[PDB]
Amino acid sequence: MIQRTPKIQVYSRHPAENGKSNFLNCYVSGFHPSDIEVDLLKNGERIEKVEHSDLSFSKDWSFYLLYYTEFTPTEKDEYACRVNHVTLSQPKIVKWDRDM
Amino acid sequence: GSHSMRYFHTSVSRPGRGEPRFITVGYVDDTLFVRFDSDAASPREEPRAPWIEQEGPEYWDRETQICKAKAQTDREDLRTLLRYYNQSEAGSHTLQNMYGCDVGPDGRLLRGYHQHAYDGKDYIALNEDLSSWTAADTAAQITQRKWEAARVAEQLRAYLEGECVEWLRRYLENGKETLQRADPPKTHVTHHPISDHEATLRCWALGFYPAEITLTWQRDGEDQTQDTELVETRPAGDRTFQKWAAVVVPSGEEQRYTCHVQHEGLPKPLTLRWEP
Amino acid sequence: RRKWRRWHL
Ligand SMILES: [Mn+2]
Repeated sequence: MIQRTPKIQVYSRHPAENGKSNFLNCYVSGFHPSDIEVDLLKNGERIEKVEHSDLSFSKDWSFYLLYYTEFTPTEKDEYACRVNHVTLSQPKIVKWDRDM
Repeated sequence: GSHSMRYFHTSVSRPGRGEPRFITVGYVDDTLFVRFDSDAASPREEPRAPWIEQEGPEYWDRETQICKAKAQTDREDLRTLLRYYNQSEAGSHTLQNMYGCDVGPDGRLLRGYHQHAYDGKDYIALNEDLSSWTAADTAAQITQRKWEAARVAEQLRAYLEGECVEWLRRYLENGKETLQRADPPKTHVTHHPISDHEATLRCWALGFYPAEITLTWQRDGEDQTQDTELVETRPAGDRTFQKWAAVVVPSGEEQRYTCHVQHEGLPKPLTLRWEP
Repeated sequence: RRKWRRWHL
């Protein structure tokens, strides 16, 4: 059976301003099958009560999901998204970079 | 001015772990408006946009009834698909269906859709004629024979030319504040040194609706679509979308490059440059 | 709104 590994972007809802409340998003897309595990990380530690969208799919049948939570960026605090999926041999971590 | 309505459905079997997970969502354009998830405690279809909330109790009962019956049909069909492909009962499999309609500016049907996939591949699709089928393999041809004997295509055609278009038109009117408003992208170019020899110019588009957009870099008027890194359009989480396009340029040559933005919320397409 | 009818594979 043909599997497809997820694309991953992690980014902010609004432009990042230190001290200003925002949302941290992790968008996972283009994957099959649908089972997937996603965590948001603050300094390497899982943020609790992260929300997500309901499973839907694109024209080519591949799935997408948005994970998100409120956060306040600062210059020191590090944020990231950890993704696991059957196509990955270990969880993939993508760091938040405010210029992307 | 042209619009769509789509219902998406996914059933995923999970042997040893109960009945298949069933999730379905409905969209008008790129706006989510309903959802059902079989794993909620007392599952009901729930509103997700303000303009559907005014539908009365009878609307929500009928939708929920449809959602529960679709789930049970999918459950049986998953068992059927194991027979058709001579598969074991041991693994998890996926059944997807999308259906819906497109309308033009004057509200007439432009196109109808009804299509299935098994395990991420095309299974059977209603053709654009709404009267004939494309089966992807000999398994789907068994479904096709059954559906031709029961005149399913004719039944789907009546739904798609009638209720689909009529209800899409109602939603567009009740939601005209949002559904009939395009938000243009907010745009700018940033500059990111790679080395003393070159730097990345990134052209940003933020806060736009709908999702459809074109972002391109040129260099002295010539498109750069082998050197452009273009990310997938992504949800901001507040109805809008984001996108960017990036090119690596030699130091000092930044003013040869222009970014070109097309989106339906803009009067004219934009032309942007790095402005130190 | 959703279609009422549906048919087994
Ligand atoms: Mn050098």
